[PDB]
Order: sequence, then structure tokens, then C-alpha cells
Amino acid sequence: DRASKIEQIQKLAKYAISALNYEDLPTAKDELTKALDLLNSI
Amino acid sequence: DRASKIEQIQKLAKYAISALNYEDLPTAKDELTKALDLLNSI
Amino acid sequence: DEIVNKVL
Amino acid sequence: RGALSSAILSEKPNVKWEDVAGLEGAKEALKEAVILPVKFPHLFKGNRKPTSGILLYGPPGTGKSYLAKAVATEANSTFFSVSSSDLVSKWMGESEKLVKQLFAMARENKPSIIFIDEVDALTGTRGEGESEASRRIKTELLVQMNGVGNDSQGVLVLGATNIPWQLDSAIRRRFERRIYIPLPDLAARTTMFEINVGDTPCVLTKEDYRTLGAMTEGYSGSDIAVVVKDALMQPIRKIQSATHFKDVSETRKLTPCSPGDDGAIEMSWTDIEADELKEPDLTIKDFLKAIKSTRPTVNEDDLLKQEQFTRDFG
Amino acid sequence: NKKLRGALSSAILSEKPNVKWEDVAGLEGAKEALKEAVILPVKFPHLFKGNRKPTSGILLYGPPGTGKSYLAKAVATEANSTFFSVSSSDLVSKWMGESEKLVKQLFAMARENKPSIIFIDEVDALTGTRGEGESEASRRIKTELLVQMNGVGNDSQGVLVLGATNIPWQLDSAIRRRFERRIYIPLPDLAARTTMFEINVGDTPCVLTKEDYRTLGAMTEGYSGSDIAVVVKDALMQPIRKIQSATHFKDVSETRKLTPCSPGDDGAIEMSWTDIEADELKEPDLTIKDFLKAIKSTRPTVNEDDLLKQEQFTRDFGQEGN
Amino acid sequence: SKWMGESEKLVKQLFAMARENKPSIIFIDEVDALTGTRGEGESEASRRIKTELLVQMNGVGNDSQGVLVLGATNIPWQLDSAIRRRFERRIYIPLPDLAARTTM
Ligand SMILES: Nc1ncnc2c1ncn2[C@@H]1O[C@H](COP(=O)(O)OP(=O)(O)O)[C@@H](O)[C@H]1O
Ligand SMILES: Nc1ncnc2c1ncn2[C@@H]1O[C@H](COP(=O)(O)OP(=O)(O)O)[C@@H](O)[C@H]1O
Ligand code: BEF
Ligand code: BEF
Ligand SMILES: [Mg+2]
Ligand SMILES: [Mg+2]
Repeated sequence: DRASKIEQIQKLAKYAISALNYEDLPTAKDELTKALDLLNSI
Repeated sequence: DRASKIEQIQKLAKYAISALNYEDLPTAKDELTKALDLLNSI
Repeated sequence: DEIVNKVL
Repeated sequence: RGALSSAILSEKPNVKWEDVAGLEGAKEALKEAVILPVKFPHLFKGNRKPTSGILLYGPPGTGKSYLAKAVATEANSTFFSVSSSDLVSKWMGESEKLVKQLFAMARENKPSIIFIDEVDALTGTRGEGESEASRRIKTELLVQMNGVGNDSQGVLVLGATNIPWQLDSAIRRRFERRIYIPLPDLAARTTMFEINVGDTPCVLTKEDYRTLGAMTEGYSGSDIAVVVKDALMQPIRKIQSATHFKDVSETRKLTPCSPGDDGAIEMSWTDIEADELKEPDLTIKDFLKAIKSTRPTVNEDDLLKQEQFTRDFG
Repeated sequence: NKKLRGALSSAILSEKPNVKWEDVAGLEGAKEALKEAVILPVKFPHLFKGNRKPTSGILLYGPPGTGKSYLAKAVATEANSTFFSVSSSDLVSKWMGESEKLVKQLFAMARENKPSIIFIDEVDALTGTRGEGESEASRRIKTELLVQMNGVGNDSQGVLVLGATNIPWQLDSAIRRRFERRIYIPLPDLAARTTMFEINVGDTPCVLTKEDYRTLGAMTEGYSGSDIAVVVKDALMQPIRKIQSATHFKDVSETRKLTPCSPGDDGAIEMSWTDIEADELKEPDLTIKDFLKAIKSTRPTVNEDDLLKQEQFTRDFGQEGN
Repeated sequence: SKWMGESEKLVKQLFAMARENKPSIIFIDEVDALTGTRGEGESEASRRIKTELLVQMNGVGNDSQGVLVLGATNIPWQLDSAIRRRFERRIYIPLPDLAARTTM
């Protein structure tokens, strides 16, 4: 289960990166957050 | 700057990902943070 | 040489 | 002559009897049909004759051709791995002399075991087939496999198939021990993981291989050979995907590590010198990664028709 | 012997279709598997020793028009290996078991010229589950392909067998077994579609921005990469339609240059394109109503139950091409 | 054709004729009788003539430069989706209207 959460955190970070490639700060500040909160949920 | 700040977040969020590949939550929770704060600094 | 045809 | 003597192999694929996992009945029958006549030839006199035909059948990917390679290493015979490409011809009256030549050179080279692999492609029920290829091949082969008393050295005719119900009933008769090679159970799967990792440095224990063998029910031996293939690739993913290595320990040796660690320089594998790379160890998350990605091969109605044939003839 | 090599001399292709790994849009996973099965054994051959062997079969499947043959062209450019491209026209001969003697000769050539790649395009036309097929073509071409791929005395070292298909559920289970990484090439997502518009317009002068390509990529959900290649084809024809329907042109700005303008404008002469001199024409740049025009006219190609059987096969036997 | 895989070296050398004499036009009249969705058809005719037409129209080593492939049909819904893909402008010819009838 923890391995699954870690995979999801990494996915969200990858999606955030991909987002900044269009300067989309909105998406970014969000995914890079949904991710962080989850690394604390670990 | 900015064009770079936006580039350094990604640099961070990558390291963070790379870090979770050793389950290193410490580094992660940090880089994924130094990054986020900076996206607000934008 | 014995060649093959093909049917329906 | 010089057209069928491309059936003899000579490279001896080094598979020994302790590499097939499980299948003990099949090893038992193959030993008492291959090893034992040569080692104690005085026993087979009178009414006691050796076996002269063995059919292996099963679902796809379970061990048939591989066990034939094991026989090809361990037999000390002369081994003809003939197939339908090497017997059929344009000119009429060549697919008579070709089979006839095959068995005559098998009796040049006694003891002989002949491996007609996938016999359903030679022998196709002869109600729809063409004149030359289907009829004279299958009749001549039936004759020459009616050598019961004369073939006391030499020809043991193996054969493997995946569709054993599409086989002609006269040829179902000639193969006198139809053995069924099934999907493997727990001890065999654990044995196959322990074999296929080889001598690769891994942190795994007996309970780890036991765990994976418990995890993989439904897989054949091919599938476990490819999850070990993919899981052995997993270190090179953990070297290509690298931003940061680190020295450990014969002069300099660096391995991938997380961003910011004890001696964590920032670089790529490309930056690092020949050899002086420290290839990462094999975890259990590598195998769990591979087992998540790889998905089984046999479908559970193919097994119903296999069990059908086993219950009717096998 | 040499009659047969005289037949198969026309399969060793010799022109290197210039598609590079960035001309493919999307598909991280399929490029990743293909790189670590094609590029990496040649570039670092010391690694593959012991138990670590390279992959020897890769099946790509998907809906029509999503990238399969194109990604095979990318391999054909980047591989530095001999790239045989064979098909059903070149294996079915007329003559009692040449369709087995040809196959055996094919892999014998691809072992004498290792490292090699064999790309069997539309493998579902050779390999058809053998429950209804005819004796010769069915049992003998399928059987020689089986025995020749792994077999006993055969040694599939250093050959790779690709293969693409659109009907992956009509494939024989022994040949589903031989292809050991069934990767699925799907319809593109949002970022991929935006990338394909940016690629296919090329270096053509257009007034479009990133939010314009982003708009079109948001507009086209359901399209494969073929369809977006043809809406870019049609939208690149739109300046010609302007420059023919132009009663009236006008000079603007290297010596004289005229473009279509409405009746009665600043320097609006009345003429036809025919009246105007070689080169000294100025064609209206790609402006977003051209693309909206094309997207209104062009309609998807794949339906939405074909996708159900594709997702079926992916959930029962397949990888995920991302 | 009759002799076993002659019915696709015909397809191949048709398109090779049109490449030797480009700019060429190939007009396949009534295409729904060659190309029948391949889920019920027979092995040779179905998979091999349809498949060689597919691979030959775009394929890998094939170069459809300067050839044009027309085609007409009355049953356009019985057409295989790969061949619906290859025909890149499906135009619809309808029953006439007033000015057209007066012109005729
Ligand atoms: N009993 C087994 N022991 C070891 N490996 C096995 C066994 N069965 C299958 N395998 C693995 O699967 C591979 C495929 O075996 P193969 O001969 O192709 O099976 P078959 O002919 O029944 O389909 C073997 O070469 C090996 O990689
Ligand atoms: N993923 C893609 N990225 C870039 N171009 C693509 C992609 N998919 C399709 N195309 C374009 O669409 C055409 C169709 O690709 P093609 O290889 O023929 O597809 P396939 O063989 O699956 O049907 C290609 O020539 C290319 O021009
Ligand atoms: F059982 Be295998 F596919 F020959
Ligand atoms: F090869 Be395509 F997907 F028609
Ligand atoms: Mg086998
Ligand atoms: Mg294609």
C-alpha cells in the first residue's frame, strides 16, 4: 500500500512538471500539493 | 529569472521523484517543498 | 512439378 | 542424403535433468525409455521390449520442447529434430523417399531418437488435404512406425503438440504413452525462480522466493522466465534514471543514490568510467514490479479441452 | 538457393525513412521498451552477459492510425541494424512448401546478418488461431513460424521480431506466447494531440500561439494521429482556396508582392491569380479560422466499440503503452 | 487468381506499375467487394488481398508519392476501418436538386 502511495506521489510530480511546460501554474501548484499532502499521509 | 525559477521547480520535483526511488521520504518532503514555495514565489 | 491450386 | 542430414543437430543445448522443475513422471518415463536400454541392454530380451513412441502434450509454454532439449543433452544418442519443412517436396514421389531415407539413416545411427515436433502439421486427417503432401507422407509414416519388433535399438519417436485433439486416431494409436505436461504448482514455481536468477547478486531469501511462488498461480514456465528477465533489467532502469551517484567500498566504485546523500555527486551513467560502476542489487520490489506488469498467457477454456482429451485418451 | 536469394534480395531495405524519436508524439512506454530492446544491446554489449539477455519479440497493437507502423519507421532509422520488412506477399509461394522453405531461409539470412530486425507488418493475416483454416497455409506457415522462432536447433540469438496488428484477439495462443511483450498503442491524450499539431504544422508561417494549439488539442478528443495529420493537411490547403477566390489583390511590404483582399481596399487592383507573376504572390498566413474550418469538416475515424475489445485484450494479456 | 498467392502479387505489381509511371491514378470501382472487414472472410482472399492492399497503400517501405487511389461504393458501412482510414476524403454523392435536374 505504501509503495502504491509513493507511485502516486511520483505520478503527481511528473504531471506537475509536464504542466509547467505550458507555464500552467494553477495545475502545478495543485498536483505538487496533492502530492506533498500525500507524502505526509505516508 | 522566472523563466529559470519555473525551470528549477522541475529540477526539484525531479530530484524529489528520484529520491522516492529509495523510499527516502526526508529528501522528498523537502525538495517537493523547496519547489512548491518557489512556485508561490513566482 | 506438382503445383497447388485453390478452391472455394 | 545431403538434404535430410540437416536434421542432425550437434551443438548439444546444455540443459540437464535438474533444470526442468517438477515433472517427475515425465522424467521417469523418459529415463526408462532412453537411459535404461543403453545402460543395461541385457534386460530387454524375450517379451520385454522397450517403448517405441511417446507423445507429450499440454497447454502452450509448459515444458515440452524444453524437456526434449534435456533429452538431447543427456541421451548420448543421435538426434534428428526433423520437421515438416524438411520432408515435403514439389516433385511427386519425393515425399516417400524422404521419410524412408530418414528412418534408414536412423538405423545407420543406432541408437536414434527422432523428434518430430508438432506432428499435427504433417498429419491432418486426410479428408480435405492435397494429393501429394497429405496422403503419401502419412501412409508411409504409418508403415514405418509399424516397425514393432525390428526397432529394438534406434527409433524412439517423441513428439510434442498443443492441439492434441486434432490428431488422427491411427497416430494417436502409434504414440503409446500420451503424457500430459501441465501448468506448474508451488514447489516448481519456487524452483524456477531460484534457477532463473542464476548467480546474480540478490538480497532475497528462501521465504522471498516462496512468496513469489505463492504470488504467481497460473503462470507457465515461459512467463516466469520473462518476469525474471524483466526484473533483471530493473537495475539498468535504476542506472539510466540517474541524477546522482556515490562511491562505496579495487579503485573507485559508484552506484545510484537519492538526491543529497553521503558522498552524493550529481552525474549521469554516461559520466562514469568503464567498469567502475556499481550495479544496484536485486530487491523484492523489482519482482513485484515485474509481476504487476506481466500478465498470464493461457486462457482458462484451452484447459477445458486439454482436460477433455486427457480424460478421453490420455 | 540463389533463386531464392534472388527473390528475397528485395526485402533488405536500403533507404532509412527519416523519422526520429521526437517525430513520434506521445508513447513514453513503447519508445522505452523499444530502446532497451534495440538500441541498448548494440551500444553497450558488455552488459548482456550471464542471465541478462535481450528481448526477442515485441507485439504492438492498438486501434487504427495511432502510431504502430510509424514507430517501426523510427526503429528503422535509429537502430543501426539490418531491418527486414517482410509481408504475406513474400512468403506464400506457389510451389509445395516454399512457404516453409522461404520462412526458414528468411531467418537464416537474419542470422547470418546479425544484429537484425524482422518487421512482420499485420501479423494477424499469417496467424489465424488454426481452428477453421486450411491445411497447407494454416498448419504449415504457422507451424514453421512457431518452430523457427524458438524451436530446438534454431538459436534465436540477436534477432528481434516485431509485429503490429489491429485485431489482437484473433491471434493464435502459441504466437501470443512467442511475442513476449504485448504493448498497447492507444489513442492520444491531450498533451500528445497538442504535440502532434505543433509537429505537423512544421515550419509553416502561422499566427497561432500555444493557447491556440492547446485549444485545438482540447477540441479533438477521439482522434487518432492519422486524423490529425489530415486535418493539418486540409488546413494547409486553406490559403490556396483564398488565393483562388480573390477577385482583387493588393501590394504590400524585395520587389512587388500581392495578396488577396476584399473588393475595394487600400491599393485593391482587380485581377485573378493567373494574372499575377511567378513568386510575387503573397498567400494569407495560417490563421485560426483555417483550422476551425478544417476541424468542422473532418470527422473521426475510429468508433467506440472497437475500443472495448482493445481494452479487453489489454486487461487480459497486455502492457500499457502510456 | 487461382494459384495460391497470385492474388496479391497482382496487387503489389499493380501499385508498382503506378509507381513506375507517376503521376498515376488508380480507380478501384466498387471497393466494398475487395475489402470486407475481415471477421468472417476466408484466409486467402480476405486476409491476403485486403492485407496487401493496406500495406501497399501506406506501409513502411512503400512511398505513396504521386499516386492517387480513387474508389466508389454503394455500401460504405461495410468497409473495414483500416481502409476507411486509408481513404482520407470520404465524399458523399447525393441524389440531385432543382438546378442540377434542369441542367441535366
Ligand atoms: N520445466 C521448466 N524448467 C525450466 N524452464 C522452463 C520449464 N518450462 C518452461 N520453462 C521456460 O520456458 C521456456 C519455454 O519452454 P519451451 O520449450 O518453449 O516450452 P514449450 O515447448 O512447451 O512451449 C523454457 O525454455 C524455459 O525458458
Ligand atoms: N503518434 C503519432 N505521432 C506522430 N505522428 C503520428 C502518430 N500517429 C500517427 N501519426 C501520423 O499518422 C500517420 C499514420 O501513422 P501510421 O504509422 O501509418 O499508423 P499505423 O500504422 O498505426 O496505422 C503517420 O504517417 C503519421 O504521419
Ligand atoms: F508448449 Be510450447 F508452446 F511448445
Ligand atoms: F497501422 Be495502423 F494502425 F493502421
Ligand atoms: Mg515448444
Ligand atoms: Mg500501419
